[PDB]
Amino acid sequence: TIVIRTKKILVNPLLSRRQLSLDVLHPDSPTASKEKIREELAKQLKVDARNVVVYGFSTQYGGGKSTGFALVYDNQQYLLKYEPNYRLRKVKILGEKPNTRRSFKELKRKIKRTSGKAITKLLSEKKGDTWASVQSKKSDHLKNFVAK
Amino acid sequence: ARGPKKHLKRINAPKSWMLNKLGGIWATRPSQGPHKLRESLPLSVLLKERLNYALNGRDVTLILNDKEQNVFVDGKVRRDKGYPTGLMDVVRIEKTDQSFRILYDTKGRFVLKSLSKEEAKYKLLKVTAKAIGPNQIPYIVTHDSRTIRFPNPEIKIGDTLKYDLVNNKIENFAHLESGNVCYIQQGNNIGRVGIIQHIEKHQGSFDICHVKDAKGNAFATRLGNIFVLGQGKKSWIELPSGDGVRETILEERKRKFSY
RNA sequence: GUAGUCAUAUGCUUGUCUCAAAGAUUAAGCCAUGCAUGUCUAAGUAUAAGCAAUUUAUACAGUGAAACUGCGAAUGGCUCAUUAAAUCAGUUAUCGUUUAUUUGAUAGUUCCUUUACUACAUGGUAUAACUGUGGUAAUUCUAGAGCUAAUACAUGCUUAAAAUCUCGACCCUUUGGAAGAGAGUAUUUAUUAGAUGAUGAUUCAUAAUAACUUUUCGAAUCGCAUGGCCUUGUGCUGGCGAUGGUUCAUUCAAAUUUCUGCCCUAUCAACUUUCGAUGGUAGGAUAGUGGCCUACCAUGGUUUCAACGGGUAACGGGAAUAAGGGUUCGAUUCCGGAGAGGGAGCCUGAGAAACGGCUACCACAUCCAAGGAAGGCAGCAGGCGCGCAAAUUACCCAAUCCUAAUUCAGGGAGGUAGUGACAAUAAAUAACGAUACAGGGCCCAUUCGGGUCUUGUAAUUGGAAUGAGUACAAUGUAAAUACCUUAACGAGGUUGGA
Repeated sequence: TIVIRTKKILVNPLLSRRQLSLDVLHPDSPTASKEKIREELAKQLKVDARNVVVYGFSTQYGGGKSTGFALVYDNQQYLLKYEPNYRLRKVKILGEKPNTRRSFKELKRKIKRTSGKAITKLLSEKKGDTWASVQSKKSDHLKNFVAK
Repeated sequence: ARGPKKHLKRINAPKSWMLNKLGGIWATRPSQGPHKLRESLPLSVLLKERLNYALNGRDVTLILNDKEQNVFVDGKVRRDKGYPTGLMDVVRIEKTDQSFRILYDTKGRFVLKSLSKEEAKYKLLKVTAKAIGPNQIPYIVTHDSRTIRFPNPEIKIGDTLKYDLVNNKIENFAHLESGNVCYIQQGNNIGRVGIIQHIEKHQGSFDICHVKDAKGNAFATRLGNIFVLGQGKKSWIELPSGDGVRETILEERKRKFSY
């Protein structure tokens, strides 16, 4: 199978995590799937898989070696507060990313031309996804998850 | 011009930040603070590119905005993406109790020196101006834009004080005079540390100074660029890159690859 | 002559790889269509379930609607059109000028009414927002009704006596006791400091100092932190920040400012003086320097080192290596003045000669129930045009930068693409091999001689050649992240001469 060598590692107590460079050796098989790399790593570190997030990879011009960077968080409860909204939909935890631009630009249109009376109403119709909403969803992953 | 500038360009941001040329297009513009634009290191630079504790831009936004307080500058808390940490400062990374010196290389790049809980106490201050103000009282001012009340009177304008941050107390100062140790804050010669030889004032509007050091090199710079790192040979703080002394491109080679 | 043109010249048109260019260039042709600087809590304002959305702080939870806020919206960004001018370069501190920004600092003398100081168990208002009543071809319209805020107007004794400042005897030793010694600032001048800071430097300060100034100053903050102190309600305890003010320098600046330098020209000789050409002066402006002007006068002085002056559409020009060489940079102007119909006046403010604020005027120039009621996108694209000349009105703010209020607002930055020989590159894409079968060869300059000898199978072998799909995560446009790089899973069909 694969052979991973961990390369450059820092210790960030601030965001409570350790950052490391990864060098996957797959001489034979094609680039490793982030997923599979996620676990062969968690095993060498001996840490829950979901508390280890791996991002950015490459693949030297045909040679079976891929470089990448990963993250080790101690509390998935920390990981959930720090990681980016986009990395979460990626583990299928946060979800969708609907097209805000267009409509938001159009509401600006109406609102900029009204008095408070209606404005409030309009606002009660701008494409969802509040941050207040992002949190409640983040929170639910919090309680409902426990293990390792 | 329209009013007052407000941004900063990748390309235009000082070589002291050892910045990413390809990077982006801009660069965190230092906030009006204790140190001048060019002579400073905004925190975002300090953690992201320097320490490397942060990374992406939002990484900082967390660190300095997080209700925990992870960054200290001279015994105080800071939460500004670009607080201008300047020369001879002391920065502490709360969550790890890290203590650093904000000092220039020997090649003029901002370097982070690791201090022991010991030096982390004292910080070196250089004297800006000295005059008496309100109700018969004496005031001294430091480069670090420190304003001092009732300071020891044996202190001339171009002095250097040792500061006990813990007690916001002064102790053992030392003016610049033939026979001391110094650090040059900026110039074609910054990052160097030697023995003051003599100070020829020319009054016409610009006095100069000379210096010697380890390999006994001859140095020349304007007073405004001399910072007294100490009195009579003994330096007061641990210097980065060994001793404050740079090598010929020739000496670097022979030391490293031994040619 | 020669052909070639390593001439084009354009004139014919084909795997895989990308550091990746494309209406400044014409006129400084503008706003079709598309489009657009607002904003947050420890933090200032929200209903004793009519913002109200819960939910049961509960005398004010969140929670937000809306507003109030309070902020930026003088930033840029495109634009020489000018401009031969310091424009600009250096090259000036500014004793000559202004200063948010940022800190640092920071502020006892406000009465003393002839303390019902009332009494601060911190004032008054005023308002929205708000419920509503409306209007009108129709407004960022607006009317009239009511509301309520308040970190906004508008304030406002700071007691509990003899306030508090400032000598100090004295002992009484410290707790010092100290007697009784005496008593704040923006705005003015006017003196005196200043012998006893500082400059070369001062009439400098920062002093005072009086006066006398429709003149200031001075946290009716909020936030958690309310548990320690004694009291026992108490008195505190304010902690700590938020929310201020203060002046100084604190960068912010600018803003001057010397000191070198645009093309030519003597066929530039001379120049400049009615008010400036000069000096010098009174003032006044100027925020504040200045003939900048009011004067008032000085006659000034510039100048062949060509001055007056002329003529060069002129908008306009940073890195570093380097025996030698190697090389190269910042990146289509680092630098850096003048436009955003015409004109005018005005606008913000720390902070605009405010482009993208006005007005009003002009002009254009438009909607219309007749009435009124528009409108200036060289910050974009787009069609006309122009008409020389070039890609969808992609993706994201993934960075990294931006603004920005206590967050993670927002960033037309930036980025990402695509398109796209754009300039392109690359230069790598059916052959390796099984056998038979064999005609004799096939070539020559060949005329005949010569050379000698495989050559056809439209015969029978080769690997599970390889290509193309399939998870494959992904350096990865945290979304491009299946399109990359994998990985594999699978998987070969010009000429001439009859």
